[PDB]
Order: sequence, then C-alpha cells, then structure tokens
Amino acid sequence: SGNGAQGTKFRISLGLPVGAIMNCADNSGARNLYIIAVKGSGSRLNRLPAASLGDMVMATVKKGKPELRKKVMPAIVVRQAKSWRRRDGVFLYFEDNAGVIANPKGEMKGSAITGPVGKECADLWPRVASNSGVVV
Amino acid sequence: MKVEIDSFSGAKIYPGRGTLFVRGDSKIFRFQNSKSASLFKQRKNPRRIAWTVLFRKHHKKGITEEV
Amino acid sequence: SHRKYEAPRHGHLGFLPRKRAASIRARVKAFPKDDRSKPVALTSFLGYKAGMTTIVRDLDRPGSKFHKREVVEAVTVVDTPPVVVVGVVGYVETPRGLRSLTTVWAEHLSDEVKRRFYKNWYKSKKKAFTKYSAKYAQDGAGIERELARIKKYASVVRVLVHTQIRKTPLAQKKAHLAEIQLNGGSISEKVDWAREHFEKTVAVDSVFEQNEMIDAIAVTKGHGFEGVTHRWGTKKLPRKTHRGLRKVACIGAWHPAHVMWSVARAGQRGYHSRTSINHKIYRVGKGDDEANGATSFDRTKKTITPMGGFVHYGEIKNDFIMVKGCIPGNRKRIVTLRKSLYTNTSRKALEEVSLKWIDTASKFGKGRFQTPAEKHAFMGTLKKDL
RNA sequence: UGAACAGCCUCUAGUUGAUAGAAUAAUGUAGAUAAGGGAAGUCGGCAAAAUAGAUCCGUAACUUCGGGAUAAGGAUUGGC
RNA sequence: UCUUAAGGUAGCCAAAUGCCUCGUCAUCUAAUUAGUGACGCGCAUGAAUGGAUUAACGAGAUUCCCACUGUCCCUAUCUAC
RNA sequence: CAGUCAAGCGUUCAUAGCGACAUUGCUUUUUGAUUCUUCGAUGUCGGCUCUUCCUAUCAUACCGAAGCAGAAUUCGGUAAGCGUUGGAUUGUUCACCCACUAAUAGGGAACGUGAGCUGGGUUUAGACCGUCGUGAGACAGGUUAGUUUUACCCUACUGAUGAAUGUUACCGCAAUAGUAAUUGAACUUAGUACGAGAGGAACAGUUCAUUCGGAUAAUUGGUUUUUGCGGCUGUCUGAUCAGGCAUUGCCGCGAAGCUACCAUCCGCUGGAUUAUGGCUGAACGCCUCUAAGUCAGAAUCCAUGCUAGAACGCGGUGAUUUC
Ligand SMILES: [Mg+2]
Ligand SMILES: [Mg+2]
Ligand SMILES: [Mg+2]
Ligand SMILES: [Mg+2]
Ligand SMILES: [Mg+2]
Ligand SMILES: [Mg+2]
Ligand SMILES: [Mg+2]
Ligand SMILES: [Mg+2]
Ligand SMILES: [Mg+2]
Ligand SMILES: [Mg+2]
Ligand SMILES: [Mg+2]
Ligand SMILES: [Mg+2]
Ligand SMILES: [Mg+2]
Ligand SMILES: [Mg+2]
Ligand SMILES: [Mg+2]
Ligand SMILES: [Mg+2]
Ligand SMILES: [Mg+2]
Ligand SMILES: [Mg+2]
Ligand SMILES: [Mg+2]
Ligand SMILES: [Mg+2]
Ligand SMILES: [Mg+2]
Ligand SMILES: [Mg+2]
Ligand SMILES: [Mg+2]
Ligand SMILES: [Mg+2]
Ligand SMILES: [Mg+2]
Ligand SMILES: [Mg+2]
Repeated sequence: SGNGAQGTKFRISLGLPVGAIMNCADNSGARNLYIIAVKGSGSRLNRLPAASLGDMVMATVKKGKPELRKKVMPAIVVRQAKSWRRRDGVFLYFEDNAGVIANPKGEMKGSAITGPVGKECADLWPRVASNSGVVV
Repeated sequence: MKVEIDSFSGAKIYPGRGTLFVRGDSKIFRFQNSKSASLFKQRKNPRRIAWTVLFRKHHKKGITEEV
Repeated sequence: SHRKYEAPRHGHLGFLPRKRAASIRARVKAFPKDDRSKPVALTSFLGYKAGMTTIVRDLDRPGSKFHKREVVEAVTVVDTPPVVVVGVVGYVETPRGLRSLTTVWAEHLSDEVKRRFYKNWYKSKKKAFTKYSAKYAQDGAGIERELARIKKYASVVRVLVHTQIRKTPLAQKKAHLAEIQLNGGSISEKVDWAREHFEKTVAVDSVFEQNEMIDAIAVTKGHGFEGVTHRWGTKKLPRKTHRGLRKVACIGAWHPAHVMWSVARAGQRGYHSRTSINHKIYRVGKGDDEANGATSFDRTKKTITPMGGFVHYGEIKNDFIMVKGCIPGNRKRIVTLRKSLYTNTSRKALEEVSLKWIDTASKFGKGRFQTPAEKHAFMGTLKKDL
C-alpha cells in the first residue's frame, strides 16, 4: 500500500515474509520476485516484515531478462497461497504466490495478467484491476 | 445468504464452513471440511469413494426420485 | 551497559498479581452511575456460559466496504433463567468508605438458595432462617422497622438475588447469590420495589434490551502452574541452550541485588477475575418459545440449542442472552452481565442489528446439518429407519 | 524375510533380574509432528530434514587414460 | 653513481606468508572487512629451508548454488522416564 | 556536552541562524594519571534473552521564534508516557551499505547480565607460514584444531497452604500497592486556503491499519496414545475369523482438549496542571499575563475504570451441640 493505495483494505493473514520468492504474473519478462521489504509494515524486535495479498512490496528479480536483474523495484502481490478469512466468512487461498511489477505510483510495468487475481488486490489498485483477466 | 454445494462430496456448505480453493486455471473448488480437501489433494476420484454423492448417484443408491 | 535494541514489554503490569481469584464468582467492583430520574430497575444480571456459535447478519455501516453486504461473526450464548429477589441491604457512606448497616431478608427461602449456607447439606437439620422466619408471622414488628431504618439512611440500596440453578442442565444443585445495586430514584421507592419483589422472580428482558451495549464479568479459565514462555509470551531461547530453553535468560542485573517485581516468572496462569467491556447484545432469547434460532429470514422452528446439545453444557430450555464477541470464562461457569458505565455513541454502539440465520449445526465436530428433519431429507432413509 | 552370521519375528535353551505405589504442574532428558515462507537464525546450515535397495535409460569438465561415476538427471517396483 | 660474496633468475602472491589494508579493478549480492579472477617497488614470496602445477583421495580449512527442512518469522501440541 | 563578550558572515542587519580572538563551566558512555581494595582466585570481549532507570528529546502530544506566503525546513520550551527495525560483510564493540518506518536518539545498572546460553575472538598445551635469533625460541604478525563444573542452603522474586482473633457460613467495604494503550495511512475537507506560476495544506468527520495487552475456540489451520476407523509389510498363532510382536511397525482420515495476528473479540472519560497564550491591574498617575487576584491549556499528574484485598483493617447477616 501507500502512494497508489486507492482506498483501504481489511486485515488479511500475512503469508509472505521477506526472503520469499513468488512467481511473476505479468508479461514484463520476469520469472520470479524476491521480497526484500513491505511498504507500510511496522517495526518489532526480530519480527520479519511480511507481505499479504495486495500489499506493495520492495522486490527484486532473480530470473528474467538481464535488464530486470540487479536492481530493486516495487511490486504488488496478486496471489497468496495462504488461507485468509474474508469478512463474508470464507477462507480462501490460491495454489501459489504471485505478484506483478509496478512503479511507486502503482502503474504496472507489464501489460497482461496470467491466472486469477484476488478481489482484495484488484479493488485496491485500479491499474492491476484493469489488466486482470479473472478476479476472485 | 446462499448455501454452497461441495465440489468434491456434494455436501451442503453453510456460511463460514469449509475452505475455498482457486486453482491456477481460475476454476474454484469448495471443500466442506479438511477431509474432502485432503482427499482431493491426493487426486482421488470422487466416483471411487463410497460416500460421495457422485458415487451414490452413479451406483443408483437412494435414486428413487426420478421414475 | 544499555539494552542493545529496544522492545516493548511482555504482559501487562496493571493486571498483577496473576494469582487465583478469591471465589469462583467474579465480583462487580463498580456500578453504573445512579440517576434519580428513571424508574427503579436492576443494573446487572446473573447467567451461565453455555457456548459459542456462528451468526449471519447484514452489516449496516455507511462508508465501509461491506456496507449493506453480508458478514459472518462469532457470538457466545449465556443461559439466563430468571433470578429470585431474596433480601435487600442498605449502604451508608462513611469517611472510611461505604458500609452496610442492615440486611432484611425475605420470609421464605427456596431449598436451592439456602444450600449456599451449608458446606454439608446432606447431613444437616436444614435450620436456615428458621428463627428469622419467626421474625415474621407478626405484621411488621421486626421487619418494617428495619425497612424504615434503611429508608432513613443508606443512600445506596443493593438487592440480594440468587440464581435458579435447578433450571439449568448443570448438576451443581447449589444456587449463586449476589448483590445488584438499584439505580432508580428516591431510595424509599428503591426499598419499596425490593420489598414488593421479595419471593418474586425477575426476567432478563426487564433489564437488558436488543442492541444494548453491555459488559461481562467472570473468572477466566484456569490452567494451573505455567511456564514463563506461555505465561508472558517471552521469546524462546535458541535450540542449543543448556539447562532448558523455555525460560528467561536474565532475570535482573547485579544492582539492585534483588529480583525486580516486573520480571516475568513462572506461576499459575488463568482463573483470574476479569472485567470485559463493550460487548453488544444480539438476541434476547425466551425459553418459553420454540424457534428461538429462527430469524425473520430463516423461519424454521428450531431452538438455539445445536444438534446433540451444546458441548459440555446441554440445552437452553431457559431464557438466554447471546452477545457478540467472546466473554471471559469457560462453559458451565457463572457469569455476571452488567450495564455499560457510560453513554457510548461511537456509530457502532448505536448500530441496529437484525439477524439472518443461526448456526445450529452440531458443535461436536464438522457438523453438516442443522435439523434432524434436514438430515433425514439429505441422507434419505437408513437401515435404522423402517 | 532378505544379497547377507544386516535390521524384524519365531523354534531348542535360558531369563522375566534392575525399590514400588498414586497422579499427569513447570523446567527438563529421550522420541516426534507442524499451516505460509525456506537459512531471513547463526561466527558457521550446528542440529534436524531431504536422498537411499534393485532393474532399465542417461552420465560433463578434467585426467597420471587407470578414473571421475552410484557423476549429474530420469522412469519402473504390489497381488493374481 | 656507491656498494656486496652474490645482489631474488625461473616462477608465485593482499596466498595459511602484505603492516598501510576493509589495497585497486572485475565478478559474485539489493547491500559483502567474506569468495573468486586479475595488478604487484612483495613491511617481510621464491626454488630439495624445495618453487609452480596437479588427476584421484580427505570425519582437513573457506565461498556460492539446487533440493531439504521449526535454524528462524513464532511459536503450538503429543508420548515415555 | 553547555555557557558569557561580540570583530565579522548573513543583499542592508552582531545576536533568524551562525560566529573568530578570549574566557567560565558541566559529565564520567572515551582515553589517560595513581595504585586505595582484591593475587589461600569477585570467571575479562562480543553476541543472544530480559527488566528498570537517566535525559544532553530521534519521533509522537502542546507551544514559542525565523532570512516561517504555502509546502518543506531550522532554532527553542514543557516534556522519558509511548516507540525506536529487518538484513549483506566482520568474532567484533566500532564501521559501511541495502530497505522499510513517525523514528530507526544517546547512555547506566561491577565497561548490567557465563551455577542464564554460545564459544566466533582473546588467552595453555598440537601444528603451519613470514620477519628476527647461530640455537633453544620471540612476534597486540597471520592461520587451523582445542573438556564451559555444583544450587537440595539463606534471602529476593513468582506462585501456593496456613495457627491464633467464641465456632462456622454467606454477602460486602476499601487502606494500600500496581495500572495502558500506542502510532500511521486512505477518503472528504480541497486542487481549496496561500502562491505570479511552479506547487500546495490544516481543523471537524469516515474506513482501516502498525506496535502492545487481556481473553476466547463458533469457523480455519496445527497437534494424535481416542492407539477411533481403514489400509499395507515381515513374522507367529495349522488354514479362516480374529489377533501378538516390530520400544506408538508404517501410511490416510481423525473427534475432544490444548492451541495460532496461522484464528476471533475487546481495550473508558473527568478534574487539576507544565510550556505557552490571555483578563483586570498596580508597582512606576503612563505601560504591563503578576506582584495580590485570575481565564484556557501537553501523550503530564491525580482521579473514573481495571487488578490483589492488610494473611495482627473493618461491617452486615444465618445458625450456633444436651445422658
Ligand atoms: Mg536478532
Ligand atoms: Mg482439524
Ligand atoms: Mg547488556
Ligand atoms: Mg536504548
Ligand atoms: Mg495468547
Ligand atoms: Mg552446550
Ligand atoms: Mg468442536
Ligand atoms: Mg532367499
Ligand atoms: Mg539374520
Ligand atoms: Mg536402579
Ligand atoms: Mg543477524
Ligand atoms: Mg621460506
Ligand atoms: Mg588496580
Ligand atoms: Mg588476584
Ligand atoms: Mg576467598
Ligand atoms: Mg562471583
Ligand atoms: Mg530537558
Ligand atoms: Mg562507566
Ligand atoms: Mg551470574
Ligand atoms: Mg596454542
Ligand atoms: Mg611442533
Ligand atoms: Mg634463520
Ligand atoms: Mg603475546
Ligand atoms: Mg491507588
Ligand atoms: Mg487440534
Ligand atoms: Mg490590559
């Protein structure tokens, strides 16, 4: 969340601590994302910053074109793979972690989205919602 | 509200019960409990498990509804 | 030297000592401020915690993402059979604190209430209030005089009432007796109310109302002797720690040459008296009514009791209070329900709540059905059936 | 059983010896399992986990030409 | 140009041998006093005081990668004594 | 680390902010000087865990001043209540980077803390190299391997019983001790105030979120000796059924209990003040928040509330024994 955060999101269970690697869901040519920080996270002794669905993270690419390696960039998580409770009462989860590359304002670097996205993330970033195929 | 139908066992799912699973191909599978979900994770065929509604319908058990 | 990295405390220093409570019934240490304008009514009630359940209600909050959209919440159900008003006591204020000066009891007491006065009821003459009963049988000699004494003094009047334990599924057979302050007006009217209510019952719907913002007072679940790690939530020592790791490494510096009172240490956990505030009532149930769990949208004749009965408790044949959230204390424990101390608007304490559906599925496991009629409809006939 | 005086069960033979009873608090010693992440812990992957038999396929750099090599990496295994 | 008996040749190096030093450059990482590859006026490398390599071997020392996991985020539960 | 004077800097202008030449001070988180105590031994670095305290305040609260139009920023006051992180390299303290954050402030407690841990370093004995020494050997030169002992005693702390107060039981009071909540974002205000434009807020309200705390198990997840059901291997009971053994034989599911920001709920409002800004009004016929008097005001203090209930504090009430 942060600059591009249009609206507020209810709390959802954290499933992506720093050091986690997730798949790239866009067509920018990255294969995976390496988490190094989470925007808007608090501070505590020995508590690893953790990411959730729809949170903006500071991420790094380990596999992809060399133009994307060796440099940090913002990212937005689109699939969690850890069950979280929506306020309608349902627990839901995808089968894998996934994110996309975006600028600090939330404009996605890529142009298309592969696979479904979480409704919590789509409702919060309009640009991600625009390029998303299936939203749940 | 609307009461869900289990994707595996067909059992009725009331609000706040069970777990919902979205597969990478965007298809959604709702499991009423941990048992059905775990069996699904083992690639078990619902038609081979003796207590699922699909098995009972395919084996004509308690099928006195349609004449 | 100084602490290398700053970190918050573990636990709360304002909730000491973490010793066992004095009695199994928590005592209300403060009552709502008295306004001598409204009619005379109770400020609290006594009930028993039966269990928790799941509720479906349409949230109504302008601005939120789930505004006018459906949400699922968890609530606890408290059995509240009507209490019996037996005796009132007056309190006169003194420069050393409030003091009770006199107590006036009812002429007749039930069997279950006086069992509180005996540690061995089965071998006893059961001579409780027998000569006090002889204080009656003349018009008002010894009783009306004490009532007038209360009227002339005793700015604060409290009423002694006891639960009807015989109506609950519990097998305790011993009533719980407690005091409730009356917050009406004109203390003479207070004692008139009390005397008129001797040997009479009071139903919970006469005290609490739907959507009312109430409070819970009960003793929490005990857990016996407990290690420091779970008692206070401290960090566990690394794996290769000699002489145990579920501890605290340093319990104090060299000076002062004493163990500080603020250092987490092993001791009994739970069974403490706690006052939990701001818990909204959702339904005021009546035991003299089937379809207790039926809402304006469910419309199925089913009581609040799940299939097979509430776990470890039983049924809810009596009136019940079902409040949002969780209240301290486990099932089968006496709990005291209290009015809120202050007026809270908050635009959430003024929220109107109308339920949709009540989870009456069996809590003894992954319950699938809500009614044996529904179970029979779904499963069809079986070998047990004919 | 199995490649096998491996591990497991049994036959002949020999023991049933090691202070006991009652409960199941904390911390322990020994044994384990843990959702999501996967060394971010730590001086240091310490400890633990993962692989494992046999059959078939496939097997690099380098080399003293002998090795490397079970390299790596795959597939199969029951009962009738 | 002074001087030794001769004045470090072949080789090799911030190496287990380099104070300055966390040397400079490149790579490795988001970030590296680590590692590796180079440079060498090298306090104070160097030739059976053996120099340089070296397949194979190592309960030898160090770095990274894949799989793996309660090492950790962040703790929880179970059994025996 | 902080003052005093003020030649100058600052478009003018000592003091918005700095400030030379001088001079007065404070601290003991540096390093020195000394050797007062300890050599019939007080277990030395560092890291980990944990509590409390100091303020010379990094942020949060409220204000004052500016070379404060706004935004941003700087100086200062009351202020220690609350918080001050995750990592790469190094044994490091220290340092440097990456990144988040409102912020990544400085220190003490025998340079806190080894019968709390670890042993990476230093700092025994083995060994290698370089320089030095003829040699044994030396090197705050480098490298590698190298046993971390005892608490049952007293006190302290945490919990736990308990005689005597005619007996016993029930309901209470509250002296005293403790105390807690914290911070951010988004929308709206508003592209408004302000500004030539560039840019560009705040007050009130709403939805949430960070850190912390107390509970609880309706749901989800974990846990399996329910050895509850089923399956599978080897062997034994002639075969079948059903079973024993393999230190719980192994695998799947698995109720109950316990449990998780891996789950849900909840976390109050009054007064008095600090800094500061004001009123009337002298001193001082004028003037002034001050002298007498007095108004408002901070995350401050005391209260409301919450926790224990003096085991030598107290009250009300029931019953109070017959060879
Ligand atoms: Mg740490
Ligand atoms: Mg379960
Ligand atoms: Mg320390
Ligand atoms: Mg500090
Ligand atoms: Mg807890
Ligand atoms: Mg050890
Ligand atoms: Mg249950
Ligand atoms: Mg054979
Ligand atoms: Mg054998
Ligand atoms: Mg013995
Ligand atoms: Mg670290
Ligand atoms: Mg030599
Ligand atoms: Mg000395
Ligand atoms: Mg000495
Ligand atoms: Mg001595
Ligand atoms: Mg000592
Ligand atoms: Mg100060
Ligand atoms: Mg000192
Ligand atoms: Mg010590
Ligand atoms: Mg040595
Ligand atoms: Mg030697
Ligand atoms: Mg020599
Ligand atoms: Mg020396
Ligand atoms: Mg007090
Ligand atoms: Mg469980
Ligand atoms: Mg004036």
